Amino acid sequence: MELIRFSISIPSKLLEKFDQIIEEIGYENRSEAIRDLIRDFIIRHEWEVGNEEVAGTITIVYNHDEGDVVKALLDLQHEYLDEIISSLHVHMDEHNCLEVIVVKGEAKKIKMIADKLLSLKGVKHGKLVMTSTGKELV
Amino acid sequence: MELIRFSISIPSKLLEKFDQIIEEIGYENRSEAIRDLIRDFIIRHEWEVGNEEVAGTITIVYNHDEGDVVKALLDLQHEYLDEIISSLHVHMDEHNCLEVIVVKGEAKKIKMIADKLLSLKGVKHGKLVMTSTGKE
Amino acid sequence: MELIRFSISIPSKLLEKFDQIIEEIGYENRSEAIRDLIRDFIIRHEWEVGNEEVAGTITIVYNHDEGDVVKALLDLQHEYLDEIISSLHVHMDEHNCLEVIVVKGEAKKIKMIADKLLSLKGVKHGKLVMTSTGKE
Amino acid sequence: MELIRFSISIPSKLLEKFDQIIEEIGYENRSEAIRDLIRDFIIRHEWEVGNEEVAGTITIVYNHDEGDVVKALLDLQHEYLDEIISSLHVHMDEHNCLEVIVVKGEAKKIKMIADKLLSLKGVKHGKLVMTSTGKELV
Ligand SMILES: [Cl-]
Ligand SMILES: [Cl-]
Ligand code: NI
Ligand code: NI
Ligand code: NI
Ligand code: NI
Ligand code: NI
Ligand code: NI
Ligand code: NI
Ligand code: NI
Repeated sequence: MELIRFSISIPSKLLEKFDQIIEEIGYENRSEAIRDLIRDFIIRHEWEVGNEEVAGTITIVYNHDEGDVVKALLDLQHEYLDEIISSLHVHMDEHNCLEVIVVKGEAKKIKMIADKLLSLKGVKHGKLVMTSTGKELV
Repeated sequence: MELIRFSISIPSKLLEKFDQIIEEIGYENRSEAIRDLIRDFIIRHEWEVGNEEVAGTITIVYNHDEGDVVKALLDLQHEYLDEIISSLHVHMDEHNCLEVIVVKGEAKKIKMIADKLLSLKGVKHGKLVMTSTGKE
Repeated sequence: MELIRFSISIPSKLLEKFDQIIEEIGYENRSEAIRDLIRDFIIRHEWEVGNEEVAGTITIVYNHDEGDVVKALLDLQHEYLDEIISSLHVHMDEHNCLEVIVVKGEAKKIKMIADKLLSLKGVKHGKLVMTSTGKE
Repeated sequence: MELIRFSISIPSKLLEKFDQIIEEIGYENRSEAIRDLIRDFIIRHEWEVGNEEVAGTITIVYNHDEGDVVKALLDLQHEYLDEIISSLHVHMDEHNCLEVIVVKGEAKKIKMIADKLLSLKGVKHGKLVMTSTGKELV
């Protein structure tokens, strides 16, 4: 383990706004929030360049009674058995379901999976969260 | 004063990767990059959400052997039994875990809960996704 | 009359495996084996559970492309929004899915919900696990 | 596809009790219930003999604040990354958690995983459900 200490210069008003927000959010200090910003930045780069394994989640909301969205979702998901780990489903109301799919594999592959799922007519709301397996982060 | 200079300590491995990336992009120094990361952060955390009823997910990744993140995560979640429906956990490797927490409630409170979870010491990365179970 | 004779139709693949197994065990005929399966079934479905508050899981496996099991499962679950907390789904292969439904409520109603789910046409196999969140 | 029709003789009172129960449970008919009994019987055999892949779930309940059960559970689970697919956790009350772990792999391996998890002091209630991947059933 090795910690490297270095200095940086940030516009004073920008920094003031930052400190105000991170406190409200719940961060204990500025260094923790900035390290998080850097981890986030590195993860985004991981999804842009390379073939390294990444992980993500795809959250969707739909009316299971409308059209063939239910059958369409299953067929798409079963087409990617290697990338999709599992999914959590919550019955919102009589007709609406919330589903979150956990995926792990190559970035391009996962982005295509999200494109297919989210572009479904029956999917009303949806979002892909790009994160990490944590292996390459500390 | 226009600029405020201060120090920060970061594990070398993490700083190495950060330096490589910003060099490629064409950044002249670390302060420029971090300045941009901070501005984007503020912008994303300033958008208003309202207070309607929403359903969402909070995705997080962490090393379960780091500090007391595991205990902190559980205690924090058990305080909001009403908003937290369930959580899905995937063991990534010997140390890393990915967790997805499904929530439902007033947008204000949900945002607040997500903020606390994501800012917990030990959480490496995470994102909140809030949606209105209504029409597209 | 002591014995009642009747017929049943079964996919050949399934019957082949069943025959192999009962032959090994030393069963003299299919009626002996099925008789035992029926008796055990009755015994397991006669134990009383009460009506206290319980939390449980219903594990099921099915071919999502078979009949209307997928629609039936969803409709049935959406009728009990109060007892069903969430469900975890794992895609086993091109056709088979494993699902685990977490439930909470009065033992009587939970048992009834589990019975309906497990007896739905299309469900290949499944089990209910009911527990009292209390002390061991 | 080939359906084989055959006859069987069951003690009359046993059959009467069976028909009564399956109706109450929700089965449409006696043939469906019996085919389910046969599938269940074949799955049990799959967990006894062979090395064929099986699937199961381990449901447990514990007080996350008591002793080191939380840390113990994670360490055990992370020791079997290949067999454990994912887990669903529900916060029962201020202190009690319900967790269900989905596993897939070899029977002996999974039974040992359940032995370790269920034998934990902090685990108050628990049960392994032995089922199938569905691949070998119809
Ligand atoms: Cl300062
Ligand atoms: Cl008859
Ligand atoms: Ni299909
Ligand atoms: Ni639903
Ligand atoms: Ni606690
Ligand atoms: Ni884990
Ligand atoms: Ni419906
Ligand atoms: Ni599936
Ligand atoms: Ni550990
Ligand atoms: Ni809990």
